Order: sequence, then structure tokens, then C-alpha cells
Amino acid sequence: ERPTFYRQELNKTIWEVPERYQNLSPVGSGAYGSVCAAFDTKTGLRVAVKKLSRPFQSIIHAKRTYRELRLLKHMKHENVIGLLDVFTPARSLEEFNDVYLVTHLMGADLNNIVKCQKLTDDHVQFLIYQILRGLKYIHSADIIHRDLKPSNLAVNEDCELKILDFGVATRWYRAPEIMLNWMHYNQTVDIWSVGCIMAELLTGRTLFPGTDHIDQLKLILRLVGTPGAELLKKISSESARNYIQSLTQMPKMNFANVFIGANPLAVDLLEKMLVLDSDKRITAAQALAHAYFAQYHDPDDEPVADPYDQSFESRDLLIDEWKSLTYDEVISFVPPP
Ligand SMILES: C=CC(=O)Nc1ccc2c(Nc3cc[nH]n3)nc(-c3ccccc3)nc2c1
Ligand SMILES: CCCCCCCCO[C@@H]1O[C@H](CO)[C@@H](O)[C@H](O)[C@H]1O
Repeated sequence: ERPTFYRQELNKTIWEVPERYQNLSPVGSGAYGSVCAAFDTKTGLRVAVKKLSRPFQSIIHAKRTYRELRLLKHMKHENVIGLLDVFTPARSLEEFNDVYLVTHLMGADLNNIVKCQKLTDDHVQFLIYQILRGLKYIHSADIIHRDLKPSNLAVNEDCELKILDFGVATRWYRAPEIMLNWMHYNQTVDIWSVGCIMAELLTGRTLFPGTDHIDQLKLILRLVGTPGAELLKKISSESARNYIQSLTQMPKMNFANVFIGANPLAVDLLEKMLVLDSDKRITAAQALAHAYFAQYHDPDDEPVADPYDQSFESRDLLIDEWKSLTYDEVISFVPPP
């Protein structure tokens, strides 16, 4: 019943993988671990195989390993990275030391598809629609991505897009409240990021290319105005209020005069995404119903996720406990259809 494994030296460690995975070729390495491209002879798919580095070295490593495996096992959606396989050469918990994760091999990310050129409006609709479709799903599991950017968006040769948890400055796509360490984030932090991405795809230019942390905020407030009276009512920070109070007011710009020549429906959606007040930003579900996506929207096929039990985040367990829980998750894995 156990697959036959083989051993091969790869990124200067011995990999031990099921024989179904052929022709491993290193493609990436870092603190996280190392990744090889491979061909899965069982499915006929090109896949990425990641060997976790030091997955049980410490309590923190072990809880991170568990977290990553739980998250990948949960995500089952066309526009979100999912798990094709997870395996260990270990024949028991006693010998369990290594964790390998398998997903679709992804060629390129959103940066590659755009490469500083305007996309057509039809192409923007399709790409943003997919991102929002995956976000509706992620957000329905009560998960916030928090670091949505082009490098975290994989796109194949059929223009099919998947949201990733890994890969320019990251800061360019971050919501202002995250830049200010606000610490009670709305899921619409991700909608901010989507707005930044959409604007760049339409114009071929980064919307808010800040040079440093404060510059990023400066460029943001120039577009969306300084905080209104309704927003200021909601700021508990004495230091923030007093600073904002001191600021010479700027109105919000008219996006129609900013995104010259764009589809007016695109402009309208951007206005709804890039609102300073996070409580007033459009949600992923609401955005999917916006007229901009008329050619793609289908309420019958914009699914939500099963509830995701994140109670483990609150727990302080020992290495061997996190390891045992991770082993349970490896053993219980059922590959997708
Ligand atoms: C700060 C942490 C960090 O950057 N972590 C990374 C980085 C790259 C990952 C990766 N890269 C690639 C390359 C081609 N496909 N996947 N692939 C994978 C991956 C590979 C197989 C299954 C699940 C994830 N994970 C990566 C995790
Ligand atoms: C001068 C810089 C002003 C930045 C203002 C960003 C306001 C973001 O919006 C705020 O997000 C918080 C969640 O993080 C919510 O609790 C608040 O209700 C909401 O108004």
C-alpha cells in the first residue's frame, strides 16, 4: 500500500520521494525549504515538490509546519493554491522527520503577464474576476491574506489564475491601516490590494510606488484624500488623531480624471475598492456582482469554503505534539479528484 520511494541528492540534501514523481529539477530554495519541479506520472501533471526545511527544529518551526499543512489541506478552489499530495518517507510517527508538499507547477506570476504594459480591459476583467473569486472563498473561511501582490498571483498559459501564499516592493500593495500597524484588520485589506493591482494592470504603472514607508502613505493620501469626519470618529489613537488633525486637508481625487480612457465601470469599481475607510470598501462577494464583471459573473459557481478551525493558533504545545498533529494530517490526506 505504501508507495515505493527513491533517493536522490538534489539541493545538497538527499530527497526521498515516491517513484511517481520523476525528473526532479531544483527551482528554488530559501529558509522555508527547497522546491523541485517534477513530472507526476500518475496524473500526467507538471508539479512543484517542496521539501520543508527543519520542519520540527523548534516549537515555532513545528507550529508553522502544522499551520502550513492545515491551510493547504483546507484550500479547495480553482483560484487558490491547493495540495495535490503530501508525503513522508517515514513509516511511523517515531521516524517522522521530513515533510514534502506537492502542488501544480506554476510557470509565471502576474508580473510576467503584464511586464509594465497595459492589459486590455477584457483581460483585466478576467484576471480581477478570478482574484475576487478566490478571495470570496478565502474570506468565507475567515482568513485574511494580508500580502496580496502580483508575485503572489500565479497565471498559466490559459490565463487561469491562482492566489498563492508565497512568491517590486511588497509595500506598494498594502492597505494604509497595515502600513500604520492598526492591528484589527478588515478582510477588505485584501480588497485594497486588489484595487492597487487592478489600477496597475489598466495603466501599466504602479499606483502607489512609495520609496519608503512614509512615502507610501503620502502617495496614498494624495489619491484618496485625508481622513473625513466620519473616519476620524473611529480613530482611538491619540497620536494618530493629532497628527491627522495637523495635516492640511486634501480632497479625494476624481478617479475618472485619474484613470483616463478607462472603462467607466472599471473606474467605478476602483472607487469602491480604494476607499480610505476600510468599513466602506466593497467586499469580494459584492465586487463579483458589480457590472464590470457581467461577462464572467455566475452566482451558481462562486463557491465558499467549509468552516476553517483555527483554534490551534491560540495553543502553546510541545514540539512532539505539533509533530504528532502534523503526522495525523499527513496520514489523513485524500488527494483531489
Ligand atoms: C517566506 C517564505 C516563502 O517565501 N516560502 C515559499 C517560497 C516559495 C515557494 C514555492 N515556490 C515555487 C516555485 C515554483 N513553484 N513553487 N513553492 C511552494 C510550494 C510548493 C509545493 C507545495 C506548496 C508550496 N512553497 C513556497 C514557499
Ligand atoms: C493619515 C492616515 C490615515 C489612514 C486611515 C486608514 C483607515 C482604515 O479604516 C479603518 O480600518 C480599521 C480596521 O483596521 C477599522 O477598525 C476602522 O473602523 C476603519 O475605519
